[PDB]
Amino acid sequence: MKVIVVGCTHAGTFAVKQTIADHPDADVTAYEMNDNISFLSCGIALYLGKEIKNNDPRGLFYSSPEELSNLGANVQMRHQVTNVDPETKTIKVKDLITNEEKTEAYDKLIMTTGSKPTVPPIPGIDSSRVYLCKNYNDAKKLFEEAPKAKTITIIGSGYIGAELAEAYSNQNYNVNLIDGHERVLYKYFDKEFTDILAKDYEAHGVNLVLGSKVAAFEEVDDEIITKTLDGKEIKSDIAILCIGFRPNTELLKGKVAMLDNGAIITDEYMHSSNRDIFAAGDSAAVHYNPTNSNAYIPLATNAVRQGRLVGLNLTEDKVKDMGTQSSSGLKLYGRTYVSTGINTALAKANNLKVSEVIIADNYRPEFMLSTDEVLMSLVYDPKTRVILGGALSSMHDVSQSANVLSVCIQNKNTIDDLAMVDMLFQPQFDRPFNYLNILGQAAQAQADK
Amino acid sequence: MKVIVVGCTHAGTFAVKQTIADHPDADVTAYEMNDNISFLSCGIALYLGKEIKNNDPRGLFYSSPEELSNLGANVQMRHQVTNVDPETKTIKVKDLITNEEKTEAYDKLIMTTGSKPTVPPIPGIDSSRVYLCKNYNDAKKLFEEAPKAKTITIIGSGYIGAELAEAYSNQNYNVNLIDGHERVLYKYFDKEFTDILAKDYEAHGVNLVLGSKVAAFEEVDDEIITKTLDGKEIKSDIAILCIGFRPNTELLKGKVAMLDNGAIITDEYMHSSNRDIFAAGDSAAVHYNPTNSNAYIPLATNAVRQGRLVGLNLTEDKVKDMGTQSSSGLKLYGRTYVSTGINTALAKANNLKVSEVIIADNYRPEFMLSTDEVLMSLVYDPKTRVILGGALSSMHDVSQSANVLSVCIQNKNTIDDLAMVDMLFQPQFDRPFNYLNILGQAAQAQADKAH
Ligand SMILES: Cc1cc2nc3c(=O)[nH]c(=O)nc-3n(C[C@H](O)[C@H](O)[C@H](O)COP(=O)(O)OP(=O)(O)OC[C@H]3O[C@@H](n4cnc5c(N)ncnc54)[C@H](O)[C@@H]3O)c2cc1C
Ligand SMILES: Cc1cc2nc3c(=O)[nH]c(=O)nc-3n(C[C@H](O)[C@H](O)[C@H](O)COP(=O)(O)OP(=O)(O)OC[C@H]3O[C@@H](n4cnc5c(N)ncnc54)[C@H](O)[C@@H]3O)c2cc1C
Ligand SMILES: Nc1ncnc2c1ncn2[C@@H]1O[C@H](COP(=O)(O)OP(=O)(O)O)[C@@H](O)[C@H]1O
Ligand SMILES: Nc1ncnc2c1ncn2[C@@H]1O[C@H](COP(=O)(O)OP(=O)(O)O)[C@@H](O)[C@H]1O
Repeated sequence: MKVIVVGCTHAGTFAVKQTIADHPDADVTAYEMNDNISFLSCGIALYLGKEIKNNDPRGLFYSSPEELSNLGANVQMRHQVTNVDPETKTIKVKDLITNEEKTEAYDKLIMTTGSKPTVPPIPGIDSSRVYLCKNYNDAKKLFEEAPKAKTITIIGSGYIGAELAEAYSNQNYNVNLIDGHERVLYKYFDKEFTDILAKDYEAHGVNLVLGSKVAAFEEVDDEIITKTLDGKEIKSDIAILCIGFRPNTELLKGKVAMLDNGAIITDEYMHSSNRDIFAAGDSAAVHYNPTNSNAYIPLATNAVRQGRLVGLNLTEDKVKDMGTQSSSGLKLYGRTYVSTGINTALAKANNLKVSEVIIADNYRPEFMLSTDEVLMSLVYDPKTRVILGGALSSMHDVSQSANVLSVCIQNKNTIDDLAMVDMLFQPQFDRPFNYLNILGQAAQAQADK
Repeated sequence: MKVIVVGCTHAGTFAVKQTIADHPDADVTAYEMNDNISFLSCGIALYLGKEIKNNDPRGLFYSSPEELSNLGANVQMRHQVTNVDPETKTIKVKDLITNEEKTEAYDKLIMTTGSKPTVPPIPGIDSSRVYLCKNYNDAKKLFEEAPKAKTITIIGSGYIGAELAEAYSNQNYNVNLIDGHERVLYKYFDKEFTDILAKDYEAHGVNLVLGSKVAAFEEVDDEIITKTLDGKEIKSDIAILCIGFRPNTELLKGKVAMLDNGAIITDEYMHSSNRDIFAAGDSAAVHYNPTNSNAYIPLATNAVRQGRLVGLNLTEDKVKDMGTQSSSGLKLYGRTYVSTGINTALAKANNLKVSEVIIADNYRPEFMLSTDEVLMSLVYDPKTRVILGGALSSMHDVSQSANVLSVCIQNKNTIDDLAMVDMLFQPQFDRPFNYLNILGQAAQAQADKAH
């Protein structure tokens, strides 16, 4: 059977490998419009920060055309799919070097076209001093342009802009970080967490320009100035846009069911509204467990799992999607910040009524020769007491705790469950009750009044 | 109503505090045979290893007679409960300073009498150069007296013995570690984990004397010679016995339902077979989730949980025990070793049929400036694919991953759930799939091939 995979980074690479693994009757073709596949975008900030082995971006690839071709896939780089017609099971594809366009049939189509960076329709985006940050070629451009810059402006303080700002400030660039929200990582963490980060930014010489969106760029002399709606004008050698992503799904607009942003809605086996077209990764919606609904959560975690499920379910509905909790994290200036599920910002934006407790405790006993404060939040349903989300931050790497809370959320466990569930004690690791147990107990006490 | 707590370390302290917080009409008396309460025995190896603040063991106490008295408890230290008579609801109590005995009534009795050290009738075990290691007074004695020794022998390589060998090996004593098993931590971790620990012991000068039990001790001059069955004679200045514990439960032998070893069987609200006598901690059996049955898992985690449940359930059946998974861990020479649930050694002892996979992966990508291998095992039920246990070890602190597996066991999650459940990705922490996901995927691959 003929299987065509459109796009080959995280989701497409996994879909190809799992398909070939489980269906030796599959003749697979991958179309990718870039001149590369299988590049780890999630390593870009460490690469630009000069914090990967030998500063060598070859180590950020987890596959290659030769590897996939030896599995037996027909890998066609610099090829752009320009049409999909679900009713006839055909696509049109353009060779980008020769401009030659061909229509071809498929038995199954896998839409792993991901997302593109959001580029706001404002003056100056065409400047050679404005940089995107999504893919290998973007990364290479930034890494090569670094020696010619001493001042960088980063627009957008989501996960990517937060990491870049840290990465450039640790190399003694002058850094400006600009966002329309009044806090960094506004949608991602409570104020008690982002206040800590802001303090660290200012201690490392980062100029935080918060509360007004960028309205324009203007290239003048060997610099660009970034201009906010409220009148500020910020000069740098270069500027980097980090204001999010949108599903790359124009090919299927009006043809399969989608969220308002274009994310392809799928059943539990990764089929779109058309049975022979699968979607996975940043092209697709996820089943979000905390609100039992479809959501857009463009993370590599979802790309690899969705890609895997496409391969598993290619011919048969064999393995249901477990859904996801938006588990994510970062480490900035040595401090870990992790979260899973819902937070109070996202609850307010969606008119959900939730409860939350915020507590701080040393992760292990004070009699130890060292310990560190862990700041913790737990978000739960006031009526069912089911856990809906949580977040932790410490100088100690508490990241694996977000995975504990993710499993709680997956099983719809309550604050009462978390309060008492067995967790190991040894003073090198924790107090007799683990800090997650203590968090649950604090939520219980709040709920009981 | 009159509440009597017998024994006051982990379980008894939690029981007293929770009881008083939830039951203003409880009139609590606490009897403790020792001259101290509320000491953290789980801190002794760090104290003895000079790895706590100011090497001050007062920092290991989580309560005090003054604190419990201010809450309204009548704290009676150096008092031993010598009899419990359910038929009259009375106990007998000896004052250990004066030898006087008095009888009193109870409405509720809370048996938090814990465990006592196993001491077999091995000849010479009585010697003044043989030390126990259970409580504050044992620890204080070792802290005072070990510096006089050049060579320390540790008998028993379970959790305590292993910790003590590490602690003393880092202060440049000669250390012998003796055990009847062929591997350190035999009961607790697979060989793949314990081979690593053994070489670390050896590289820090610890002499491992494995495979033969101690048969006799002999005191000669100012030394003690420990003699194994196989003919080895191990000379040292002192010996420390770390060969386990048993329930301290003679007061109720023949009076309430127990396991063969004396552990008091309770219902989900911590009642013994006698409605007005509760049990919590090392005196009690746990509800062990992996086998869905009663077991003896003497850990602080169970003591604090069971003590809390006694206080919550003192007058009304309010909160059910969720049971436990035997989650435990050590950090030895900077390496984390953690476990939850069943292991293959334990299954093989109880005739349980399980499957297990063991894999090793770097915890985070190889392009990072550094990463560390994490060695991992997962035990699961071949018929239901349900997770029954797991273990991890790494130079990176992967301890909280054992708690992820604990929560999976709690919920009877399968290897297939573990393979795909959402866990975060950032290259500072892990690969796109977390090492635990990778573990579940390995278990899936094994289970699928074997049919
Ligand atoms: C800088 C950065 C840091 C990130 N950090 C993290 C992190 O730490 N953890 C985490 O979990 N996630 C992180 N993310 C998100 C994560 O990288 C994405 O969710 C993931 O890359 C999505 O993978 P994908 O395969 O769905 O899509 P994409 O990576 O978007 O790849 C889609 C591919 O499809 C190709 N394509 C598109 N249209 C066509 C067409 N018409 N014809 C042919 N080919 C086409 C594109 O060229 C591209 O190669 C980060 C993202 C970025 C940009
Ligand atoms: C050295 C060591 C290290 C350990 N490490 C860990 C670890 O890292 N993590 C973990 O989870 N667990 C660990 N444990 C186990 C943990 O300490 C025990 O599970 C816990 O102490 C048991 O608490 P308890 O209150 O049940 O009993 P116990 O601490 O044994 O206390 C019972 C009390 O009852 C008193 N008593 C007994 N009989 C009478 C009587 N008749 N009258 C009056 N008083 C009486 C005793 O004097 C004692 O004070 C360790 C144990 C030791 C000894
Ligand atoms: N025009 C703009 N000027 C400044 N900030 C903007 C602008 N447009 C969007 N943003 C900000 O960019 C961020 C969007 O990034 P986000 O998608 O949430 O994270 P990430 O890009 O790392 O996935 C938000 O904090 C938002 O306020
Ligand atoms: N006579 C003996 N000689 C040497 N080792 C012994 C002897 N008796 C018991 N042991 C060992 O003592 C160890 C006790 O450890 P265990 O009870 O399982 O953990 P813990 O440190 O909590 O006490 C066991 O490995 C057992 O082999």
